[PDB]
Amino acid sequence: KELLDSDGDILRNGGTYYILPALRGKGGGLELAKTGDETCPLNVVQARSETKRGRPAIIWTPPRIAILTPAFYLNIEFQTRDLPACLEEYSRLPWKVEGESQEVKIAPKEEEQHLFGSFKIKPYRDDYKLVYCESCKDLGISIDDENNRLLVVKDGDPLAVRFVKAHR
Repeated sequence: KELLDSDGDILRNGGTYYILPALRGKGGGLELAKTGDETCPLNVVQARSETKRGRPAIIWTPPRIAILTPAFYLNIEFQTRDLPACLEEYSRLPWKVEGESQEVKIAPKEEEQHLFGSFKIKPYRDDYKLVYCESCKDLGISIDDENNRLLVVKDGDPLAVRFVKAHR
């Protein structure tokens, strides 16, 4: 039980991966979406189409070690290629759970001293789940009024995922 990407390679500290659903039929990989009223796509969501792999995420922990295990506290951030205009000015797109709403959002304006990695990746059935440590709670999907598949803290109904190397 190492954390493995879909090829069977151990997840690398600082490696870049698509986060894809382990199960079929409910949507595709994780990406960004504009939700509610915001003019900028700040919510982490699951793509509605099964065909979409979404946006690669860089996953890393401050310890300067080569690989990741379920014991490490992770920063997760979206890779920044091909961004909409309102995000182009940022070089980093860190995931951060919004207290009260429990939505996973990116926080590109937050100052670095206020950003830390609170996620873990855990084995889940035959693949993986993401958890957020506030003890740890599963990340899952909550559907909003416009049918966006929001990634949110949802203890006990995790989104099953696997990690695919993002080549480029």
